[PDB]
Amino acid sequence: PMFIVNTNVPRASVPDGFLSELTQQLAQATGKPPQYIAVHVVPDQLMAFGGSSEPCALCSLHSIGKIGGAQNRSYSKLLCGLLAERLRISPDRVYINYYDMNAANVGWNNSTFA
Amino acid sequence: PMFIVNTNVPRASVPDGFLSELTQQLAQATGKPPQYIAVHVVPDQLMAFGGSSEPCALCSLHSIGKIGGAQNRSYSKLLCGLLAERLRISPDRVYINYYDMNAANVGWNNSTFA
Amino acid sequence: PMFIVNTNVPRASVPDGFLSELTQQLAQATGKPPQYIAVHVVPDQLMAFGGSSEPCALCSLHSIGKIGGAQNRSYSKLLCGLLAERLRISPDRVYINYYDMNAANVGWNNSTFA
Ligand SMILES: *C(=S)NCc1ccccc1
Ligand SMILES: *C(=S)NCc1ccccc1
Ligand SMILES: *C(=S)NCc1ccccc1
Repeated sequence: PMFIVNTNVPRASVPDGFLSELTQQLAQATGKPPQYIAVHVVPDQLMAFGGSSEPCALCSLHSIGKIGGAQNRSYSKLLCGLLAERLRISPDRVYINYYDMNAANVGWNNSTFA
Repeated sequence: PMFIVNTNVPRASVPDGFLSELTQQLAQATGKPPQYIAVHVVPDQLMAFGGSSEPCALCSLHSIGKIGGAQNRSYSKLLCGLLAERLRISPDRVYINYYDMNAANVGWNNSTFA
Repeated sequence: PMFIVNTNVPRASVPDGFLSELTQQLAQATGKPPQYIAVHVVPDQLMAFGGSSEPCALCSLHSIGKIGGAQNRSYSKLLCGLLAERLRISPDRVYINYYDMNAANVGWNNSTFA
């Protein structure tokens, strides 16, 4: 999996270790070794949620398979919890777009995963 | 809907009430309460359109349903309009990727909209 | 084609002419008129790949058709080579998401491409 967070929360409010924690928690959650996992956090965004400039986050999680009803509910609990715990972002001000990618549509190391 | 703008237009060139106007114009456009509308503007971007570095925008609109031929035509007229007027980007230098998301693939509030 | 690269490489390490080279090279590789090609580079990102903060990149390539098995392998080799040459990013620290967009779902010039 690769996971991207865009948030209006200031860089300084992103606690040390947060990328490793994302990397670790997603490894566990998806069942994939941590060497495959990309994580990307973008603070200080100019964004709004429901007209409010209170803290929020717009996210995406890409995965080849392992995408579905129950699984995505389980990810959302997990990631929202992390965003609430570490960045003080309320889960009802979080969106996470989930993408089930086909292996041939994901590039890596001069090729694709197909 | 959620709507993201990425652009090479300077930050000080984005009007103060732009997020709200995006929020409000989209809520009217899509019939969705504003409370659900997320907006996101990313200025000062290193980007080029047609080999050119004059102002441009790369955008996306994610929505659960409410995506398709006429609606997307209408959204583009609406959104290009706003980018034309407020950010003074020409419409033939704007891309807008539309995404019809399944409710099960959008995380919010420790679950999904499924 | 529109191509976006996010990377933890510092802005000063992005060489002069890189966007033009990407436009040019994407134009060559897709045969598509360069006037419609969009490129977008985002340096200094806070990101990790395999748990590591060594140079990496997360990218996307949107296109209306001309997305497929061999083509994507060809794009990956082209694009990873550029990122290796120009930004000194190892190709095994690069993800590229490929998207075959429907024309009805791509907004441009107050309309869509349908
Ligand atoms: C986890 S192993 N992610 C690999 C991946 C999947 C989909 C898109 C990009 C990267
Ligand atoms: C408008 S009600 N957008 C809600 C939404 C749709 C798709 C993805 C994130 C959020
Ligand atoms: C290359 S000609 N890209 C045009 C395009 C396709 C899909 C989405 C945005 C732009």
